[PDB]
Amino acid sequence: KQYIISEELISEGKWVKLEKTTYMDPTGKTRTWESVKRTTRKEQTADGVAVIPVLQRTLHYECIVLVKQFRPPMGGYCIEFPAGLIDDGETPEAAALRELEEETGYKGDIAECSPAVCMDPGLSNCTIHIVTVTINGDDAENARPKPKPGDGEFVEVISLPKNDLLQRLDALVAEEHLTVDARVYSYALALKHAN
Amino acid sequence: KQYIISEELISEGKWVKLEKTTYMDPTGKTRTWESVKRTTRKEQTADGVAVIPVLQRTLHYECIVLVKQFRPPMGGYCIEFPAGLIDDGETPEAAALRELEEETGYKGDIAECSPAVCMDPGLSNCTIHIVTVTINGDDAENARPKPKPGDGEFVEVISLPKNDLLQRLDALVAEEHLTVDARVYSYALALKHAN
Ligand SMILES: Nc1nc2c([nH]c(=O)n2[C@H]2C[C@H](O)[C@@H](COP(=O)(O)O)O2)c(=O)[nH]1
Repeated sequence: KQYIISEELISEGKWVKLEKTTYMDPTGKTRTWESVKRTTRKEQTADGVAVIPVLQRTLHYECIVLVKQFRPPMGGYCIEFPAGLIDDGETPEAAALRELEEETGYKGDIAECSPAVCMDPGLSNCTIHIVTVTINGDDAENARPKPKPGDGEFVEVISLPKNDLLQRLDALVAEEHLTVDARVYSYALALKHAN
Repeated sequence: KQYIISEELISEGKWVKLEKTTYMDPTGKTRTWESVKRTTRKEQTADGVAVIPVLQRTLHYECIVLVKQFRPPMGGYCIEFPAGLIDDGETPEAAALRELEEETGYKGDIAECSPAVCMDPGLSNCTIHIVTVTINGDDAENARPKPKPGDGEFVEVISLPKNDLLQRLDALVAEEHLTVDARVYSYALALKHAN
């Protein structure tokens, strides 16, 4: 019963545009709402992808591969799943494998892929696909993974034991100031609640 | 290794502002970045909270209480953890318990509270505390959960089985074509992987 009535541009930068959205609520009243959108958005399946890289070594605890990097908006360093934008004609799965190899050097196999999910529904219209990728750590291919970071992309790789993710995450945040990503934390939480 | 140089504003609204962030890469080079920030942010505290409500009845498997509501930026309906901003001087736990009762009618108890985690570090400085809250669904006090939403808040309540959260989520995303929050889904994936 609720729908977008109109969208008024407020401002716009190269990458992001700020705008005011008017919409109709159930009762029948008209309301506004300040939203954020990525200008670089085409008619695709989603904006980007987040990769959950599960490093699997025989006779070893599974590991989750995470990346650490400076985030200007945060004014500091954050711990996140490897992530990046999807290219034209590119499949979410294909983008996941590509992005994972760029940031960490690992070459994995698709495990599963989510439908498009919203990053922060109360702010932007940004969506991503969450792709679960397994990485054969015994495979010679993944022996000594070599990351090919983008020119201007400074990323550190961090593999944590899946069996103890949350606790290992706290150990870093306590070792130094550092912001864990909400999605990463949500994942680590569910690992404890499940069992 | 990397540090902020300046945060020069670009534009602003009543709730959200757009900024130009100047920083230094590890090589000493001055780079720039377009960052979004909520103007409604109180110091000494994160932007808001996300609540993970575990509904507990003796006759049923544990459920996770989610909320569906129209999100203007997404131009559609979203399924998220009950969430909201943290009032001044208020504690994340108190904000989480309040926000839960308002949107769902449930009276819960704190299980745990995460540190400040980022919502979308590549885009914004938005952070939240993920507060896990248990709900005794057998207590007569939670017999007929009667919500009390504020100004223009139209929220529908959806409790889904913990041991099959992801299956239910995917179903909803297809049928009603609405969107599931990235943090809700990440949590759902870990539950599935962990079982
Ligand atoms: N909002 C914003 N996004 C940017 C800027 N520069 C820039 O490369 N981006 C986008 C495209 C990059 O691939 C992406 C970096 O995020 P990831 O590393 O998660 O892909 O952000 C900028 O100045 N502002």
